[PDB]
Amino acid sequence: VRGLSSRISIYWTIVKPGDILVINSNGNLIAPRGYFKMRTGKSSIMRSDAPIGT
Amino acid sequence: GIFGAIAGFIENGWEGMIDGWYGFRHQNSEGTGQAADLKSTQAAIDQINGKLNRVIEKTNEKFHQIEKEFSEVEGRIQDLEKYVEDTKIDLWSYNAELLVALENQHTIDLTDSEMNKLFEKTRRQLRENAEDMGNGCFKIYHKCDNACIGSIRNGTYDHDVYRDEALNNRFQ
Ligand SMILES: *[C@@H]1O[C@H](CO)[C@@H](O)[C@H](O)[C@H]1NC(C)=O
Repeated sequence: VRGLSSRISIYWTIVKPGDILVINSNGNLIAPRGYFKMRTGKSSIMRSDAPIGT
Repeated sequence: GIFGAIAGFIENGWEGMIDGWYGFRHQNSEGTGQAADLKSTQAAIDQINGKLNRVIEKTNEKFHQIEKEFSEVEGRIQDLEKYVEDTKIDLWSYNAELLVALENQHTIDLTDSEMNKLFEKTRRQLRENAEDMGNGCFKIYHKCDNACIGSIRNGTYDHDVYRDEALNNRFQ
């Protein structure tokens, strides 16, 4: 795929306030550069090819 | 209809009545004419609007949900997600079908009712001065000019004024 036989597998981890993240590895780690903010609300996602209008 | 007036003892409706849902047509010494009855028209309409307001009412608001279309075969968990949605759609489809059918039966019955209420209110007004001819029409046994007809439609017709005259005509 695009030249490679290799793969990366993506995983996730949610760390709650007061909690603590630890990362341990002796190879093959694809490291995070930081975190994404989590929010709650009315947000979602949809599959569509309909054009967007004003 | 459950009262037997519309599509019953009244043969048919009047396409010429364009300013009300129910009304009077009369024949007398001065000719023939028509007039809408506002208060029964408004009764039918108000009920029907009540029923529209209940139905056209605010749709619920949903946001993030489950997915409902799938590009890969996955088995157990997708079986569930599909079965869940298919079960909800059938239930809602059933509701919508029943609703429309109940409301429509009731709409046809309530409008029948109003026609029948108006007739009965009229029969009561005339007392012994008129006979029901069976087709929604009253034979009135006294001279009854346009104002007299007008008083029957206003609800201020005083039957005692015409009583000796009508009783005399009715019984001979
Ligand atoms: C309707 O009632 C009014 C008020 O009492 C009266 O003046 C009138 O004569 C009635 N209408 C007709 C057409 O007679």
